[PDB]
Amino acid sequence: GAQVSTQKTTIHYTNINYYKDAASNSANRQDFTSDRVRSITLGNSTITTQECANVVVGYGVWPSYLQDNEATAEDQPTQPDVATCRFYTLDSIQWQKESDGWWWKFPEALKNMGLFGQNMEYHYLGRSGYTIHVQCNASKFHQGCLLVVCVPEAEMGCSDVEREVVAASLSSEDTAKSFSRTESNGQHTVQTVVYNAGMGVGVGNLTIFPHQWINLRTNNSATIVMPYINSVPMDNMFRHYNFTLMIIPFAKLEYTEQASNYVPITVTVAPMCAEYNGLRLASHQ
Amino acid sequence: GAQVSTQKTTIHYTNINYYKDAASNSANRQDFTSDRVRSITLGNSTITTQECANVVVGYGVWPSYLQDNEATAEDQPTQPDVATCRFYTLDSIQWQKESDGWWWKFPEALKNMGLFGQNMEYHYLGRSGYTIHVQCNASKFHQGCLLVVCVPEAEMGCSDVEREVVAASLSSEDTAKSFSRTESNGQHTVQTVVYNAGMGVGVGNLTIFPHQWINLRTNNSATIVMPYINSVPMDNMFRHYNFTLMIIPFAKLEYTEQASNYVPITVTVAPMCAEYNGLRLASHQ
Amino acid sequence: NYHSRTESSIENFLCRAACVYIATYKSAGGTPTERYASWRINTRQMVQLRRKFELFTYLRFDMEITFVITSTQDPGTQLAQDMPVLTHQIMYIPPGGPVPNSATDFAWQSSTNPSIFWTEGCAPARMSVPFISIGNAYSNFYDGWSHFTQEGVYGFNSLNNMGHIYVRHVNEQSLGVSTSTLRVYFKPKHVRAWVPRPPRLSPYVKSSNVNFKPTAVTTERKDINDVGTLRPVGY
Amino acid sequence: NYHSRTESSIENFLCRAACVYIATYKSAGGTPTERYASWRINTRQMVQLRRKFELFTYLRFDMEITFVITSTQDPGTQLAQDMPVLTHQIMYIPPGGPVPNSATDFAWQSSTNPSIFWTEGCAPARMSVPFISIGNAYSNFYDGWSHFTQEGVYGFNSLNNMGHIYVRHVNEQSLGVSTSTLRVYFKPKHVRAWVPRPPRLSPYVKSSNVNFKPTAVTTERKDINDVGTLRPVGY
Amino acid sequence: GLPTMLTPGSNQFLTSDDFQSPSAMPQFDVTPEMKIPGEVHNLMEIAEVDSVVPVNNTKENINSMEAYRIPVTGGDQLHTQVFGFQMQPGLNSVFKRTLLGEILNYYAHWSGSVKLTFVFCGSAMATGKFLLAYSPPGASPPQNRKQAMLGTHVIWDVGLQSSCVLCIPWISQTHYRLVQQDEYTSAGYVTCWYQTGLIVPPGAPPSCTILCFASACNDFSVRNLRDTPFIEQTQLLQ
Amino acid sequence: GLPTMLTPGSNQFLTSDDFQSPSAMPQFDVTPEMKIPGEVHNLMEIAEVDSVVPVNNTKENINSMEAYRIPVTGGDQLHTQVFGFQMQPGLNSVFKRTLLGEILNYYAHWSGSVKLTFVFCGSAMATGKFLLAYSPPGASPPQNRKQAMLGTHVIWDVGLQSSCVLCIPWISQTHYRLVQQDEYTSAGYVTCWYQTGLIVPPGAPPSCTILCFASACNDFSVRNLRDTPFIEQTQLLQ
Ligand SMILES: CCCCCCCCCCCCC/C=C/[C@H](O)[C@H](N)CO
Ligand SMILES: CCCCCCCCCCCCC/C=C/[C@H](O)[C@H](N)CO
Repeated sequence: GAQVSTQKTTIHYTNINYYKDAASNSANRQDFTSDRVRSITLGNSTITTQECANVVVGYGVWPSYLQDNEATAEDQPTQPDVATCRFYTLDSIQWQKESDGWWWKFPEALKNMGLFGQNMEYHYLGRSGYTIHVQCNASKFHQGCLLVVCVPEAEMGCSDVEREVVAASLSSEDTAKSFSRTESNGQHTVQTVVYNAGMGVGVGNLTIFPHQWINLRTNNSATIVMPYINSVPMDNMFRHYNFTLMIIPFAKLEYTEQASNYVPITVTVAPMCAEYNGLRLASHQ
Repeated sequence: GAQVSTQKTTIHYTNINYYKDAASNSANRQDFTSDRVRSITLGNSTITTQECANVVVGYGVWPSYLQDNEATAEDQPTQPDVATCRFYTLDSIQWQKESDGWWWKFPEALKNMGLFGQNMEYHYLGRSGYTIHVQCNASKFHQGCLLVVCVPEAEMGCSDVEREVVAASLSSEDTAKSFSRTESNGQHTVQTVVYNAGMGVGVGNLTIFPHQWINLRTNNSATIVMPYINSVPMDNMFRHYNFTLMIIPFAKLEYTEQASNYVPITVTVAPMCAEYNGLRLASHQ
Repeated sequence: NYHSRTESSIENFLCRAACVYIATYKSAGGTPTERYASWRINTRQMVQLRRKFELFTYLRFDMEITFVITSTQDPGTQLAQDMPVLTHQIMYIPPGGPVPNSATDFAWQSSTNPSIFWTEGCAPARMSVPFISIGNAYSNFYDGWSHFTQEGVYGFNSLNNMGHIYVRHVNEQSLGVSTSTLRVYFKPKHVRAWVPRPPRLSPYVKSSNVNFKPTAVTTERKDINDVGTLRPVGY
Repeated sequence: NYHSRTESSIENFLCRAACVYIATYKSAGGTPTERYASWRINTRQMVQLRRKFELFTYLRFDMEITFVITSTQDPGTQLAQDMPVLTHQIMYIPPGGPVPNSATDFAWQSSTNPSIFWTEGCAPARMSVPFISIGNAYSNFYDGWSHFTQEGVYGFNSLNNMGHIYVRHVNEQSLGVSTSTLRVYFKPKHVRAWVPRPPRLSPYVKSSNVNFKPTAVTTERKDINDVGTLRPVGY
Repeated sequence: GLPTMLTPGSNQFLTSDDFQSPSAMPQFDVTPEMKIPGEVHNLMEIAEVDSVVPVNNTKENINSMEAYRIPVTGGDQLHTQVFGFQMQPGLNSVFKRTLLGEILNYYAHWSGSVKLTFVFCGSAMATGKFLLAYSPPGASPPQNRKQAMLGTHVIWDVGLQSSCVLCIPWISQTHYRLVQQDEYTSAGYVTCWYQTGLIVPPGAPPSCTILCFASACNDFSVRNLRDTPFIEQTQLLQ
Repeated sequence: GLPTMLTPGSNQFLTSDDFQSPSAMPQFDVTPEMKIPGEVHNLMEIAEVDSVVPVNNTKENINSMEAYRIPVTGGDQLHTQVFGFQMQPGLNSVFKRTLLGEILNYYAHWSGSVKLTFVFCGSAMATGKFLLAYSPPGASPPQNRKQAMLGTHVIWDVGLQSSCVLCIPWISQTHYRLVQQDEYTSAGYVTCWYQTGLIVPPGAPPSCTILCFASACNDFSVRNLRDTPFIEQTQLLQ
């Protein structure tokens, strides 16, 4: 009551709140001023990245548990620390000259690997942070570049307008969907053009989301420690994708005549501090 | 004057009363945080209920007198403590297999018993709390249930619309009116269907009013100590019913071939602290 | 457990203004009952407020009455061509007062009565009334007769003695004919509610007693163990 | 370096009222859907506000809704000749409430609903609404299906459950016929914005999903080393 | 005088307001206060009192009183399901006219733990065990006892105690679920299965009747207010 | 009562206001606060993240992905200009759909220092030097290396380091230059020239691809707010 402050040019302003609701006040609009390599050992499967390589820690935050301060569940059964933390390796996509790009959808891309698809198949809720590590074996005469990006909530538009999308075309089971350098003509598939990144945004503007570059000159691999990002604290993993990887080569790979032409790319994700709630004797499928 | 308080989300509100009337202010909308059996001996007639049985004490309050703090009468003649406190026993209704239900209207159901119908026949005003105790003799092979409820101000709708009700059909003199499991076709009688409880409400929703269960498995009797509930402190007992008992069997009684088939039900009310005012040499009828 | 109730209180459940009456009164000569519009003060006319009151046996509150008086133009001939603003007069009549037979009567002075004059195009007129009864509570249910010999009316229609609101126009309207509609709104505050009681399952049929037709308990489902739908409504 | 940012804040970028809906409703008998005008509460109808919201994934704000309700006169015959002011009623319907089928319905009492009556020739009507959702943030993008077996709708059209604003006239209009248009404005305040994301390059085509046609990145210039113009456009 | 400016919101009639107003009966004293018992403070105290739920709500039964009595026949079944219902306190036919439902139907959002207490009305000598299991939304309704056992459950011995109570837990993605529950913000199925089979001696009738009482636990809350879609009218009734 | 006077400005609806208003949902509690990561405070934090700029924005190339890859062929050139563009962050085709441009296009005035970081995507063995020079508006665009050398420039050794960064300086007559730059309040041309010529060994491919990242330096500011002339609509889309 009877407050006095400053304004952006003595000069002041005395505004009072005449209402009994916090959402009825005005807007605030004022500020009060042979060699050494590191080895991540998580679960029982290690990696070897580099000594000199940076590791991007998500949106600044490390993946952590959901404390009692911000829980809305009723009862909380156990979360495993060894059983689902291993560096699970997915299928190896093959990089060629005219390769467009690849994507994944990770809450529905680990359903077969280990017990991570054997805990979320029973419990109703779910929460896990991820530690993606994508690698390609380099050489000094194999120029080319790569961009990885973990876009969260990557709503993808359908190929034909006034249609929805189908779950068989949005995600795949073990394979990464290609990113046609042209336009898909499908009636129910996804609009998978590469210069719009599926969501309709400019594909150069995918650098806000945690991103790393796998430039074949000065980098061999890339590791993004993505945190669990969702509005609700807990949501089911079978009808919701938390984020989406996108591996789009900005510069095509150009080898020479007497050089290898079967350069692979693997992804080696690992769920960190995976929590579950609501055990129901379901056994989903 | 110049008050400051909190609102439901620093943030406050200063509201002043600009008027000289208490009913002109705004709404408040803010909070400032062989075996042992008990024997009730009342008057000169006892009962024997159980050691383990609960007794429901009305709407929380015990029946008490009307003190000088809240009296609006002119002169207050005497109230008896022995003459009208006995456990008066009414007529015994007979429980069969397809028995629908029974009700009473107690300020006009004790007019013949004792002096309780010989004090209220003379005095103008009246006030009494009641101590209903309904019993049925049990056995281990006589499954069935019962619900008693003392609904206050049980306005009952007539059988035919755009009609009133008649006093001969609303209450009875010594008998309990049945609750047709079907619909009454009368032109002036009461709408006495059992799945609407007379008042038109759902008969499952009679559990707000002080209620007790006479489940034949785990209970032999039931005792409700109802208090005097009325807006005006004193009103005449011949043109006003304070409340209404309703004995509705939710589960029908199912005996076997070699078992008794004449299970009775009695009600044994007793007025507690009955007060009277306004002696007029009337002798009503 | 930190999910306490604020909008479940007895205030916020009952401090909302509900429409109680819909009147209609013209402004022409002939048929003098069409000029004014009388209303005995019930709460039992409209259902949307009646079910909220008939959860509790007794009540005690202070009220905030408001009126959205709107008017139209009646068809035909000899219309206004041009028309100044027309003001309305709302008069309360206490129980036992003289009522006007028609418009332009002798009794429209209202020396004691709390009349209120309202102009069109403004905010709706508002007044506060206190807990006004002879009893200690507005009883919503009166299981008892009027006379001591058990005749007369039966039910709640013996302690509802709150008089009438008689509304009229106060312009002569020399040229045209135009009706107006009155919509009374009751918003009880400082509410106290005693002795709760179940909601009315059957529909309402009258404003004099608790007449009703015997209705079913709930709607019907398929079986005893029907869980509804196992998959969506498609396929 | 003393050029700090004040008008680049999350407040001043989003504390500006944008138009969200354009309704139209008449005031005559016949075709009862033309009397009222319903609107499920999206922000996805108008583009000018939609692109400002779809820079951030989640949001949380309190809002200030305003309506500039203007009306015209419909052509033809039997016109008013003279006409008093006509008032409008704006009713919010919560998710899971009874909606009116037409005008002069039984359900226009709005005992619980926060209706607001507005007269023409005044200031535009204004109200504040808090952060109202079951979740912790107004999610602008929901990459997930409705049902756990991966059918139903897909996209943001599963957590947009905010009910509808149903507007009507409350005058009978005995003589004439006259439409009115409703223009809803949303001005979110106390805004917090999480997880930024790129602007939509392609044009919008739908209000149900993120459908789009594959557009070019930018416009075309002449060569790789085109500096535009070396002299002005003359000569 | 004071040069005020009329903000938007002038000359309006918002219903859910709190404004002062002049009095029509000035200096009018009231009748003094009396202590009528049962002064309720909050509406949710009506939703803490048990009201029988019409569990056998079949088409023929609803009109009759026999919609509140759930059959528990005695014999060797071991597969029969005594009852099952989606635990939707607002839309479900079972709970909508019950007291918890009627107060809840007034309020748009519901958050809390419901308690169902199933009394046994039967001969004293009868003895049996029943498994009542709240299966969370998960996948499909329990169809055999082995399916029900996994979900939270209570084994009740009818003989040892009548009136076993199950406090259905609040496990939900959101703090509040809409009373008009959709597939999203829905609630799990609740079911009851025979564990041993009722054993009734020769002298007592084999059939017995079990009834269901539903009242919210202490932690129940409502969030919005709306018209009840249960009562209606046509004209000004006179 | 108080004899106020209604000033001009009464009964108006100025959009960019800050007024109080009564609440439509009174006493409505909210869901409690959660810490979603990435809580941005100011919009300019999106204009501090690099976004690739389509430097090769030719007519055929823009539709294709090959508009972001700038050619750096290996051979003896010593005159070829790899790229040149007027440094107009708002209107220029090169920077307008980039993240810096999109936030900037919302705001009418721009003041600060842009940073262009040019990464080299090429074989490890490749080595070369490039001179990137910001020539201020002065007179005419640089057309030969000797002309570019005078203006501020950085020599980048591709072999020693990839990702050389040029922070284009803010030299301007006015504190703020309009996003729709005119001849007045315009900005100088930026150009890149070969210094030594890329030397790629026999085992590696001669051609290489260089990409450009543009993000504002810390000292960037916006001054006004306006409609974006990039997105439009026709009707109420349904
Ligand atoms: C401003 C002029 C009109 C003034 C009208 C006088 C006040 C209105 C009467 C108050 C109504 C009291 C609330 C209800 C009373 C009865 O108990 C119910 N109708 C029960 O049927
Ligand atoms: C004054 C009467 C009308 C009251 C209207 C109720 C408040 C308006 C609803 C608030 C809208 C919330 C902001 C956006 C919600 C959803 O997240 C977006 N539509 C996402 O599509």
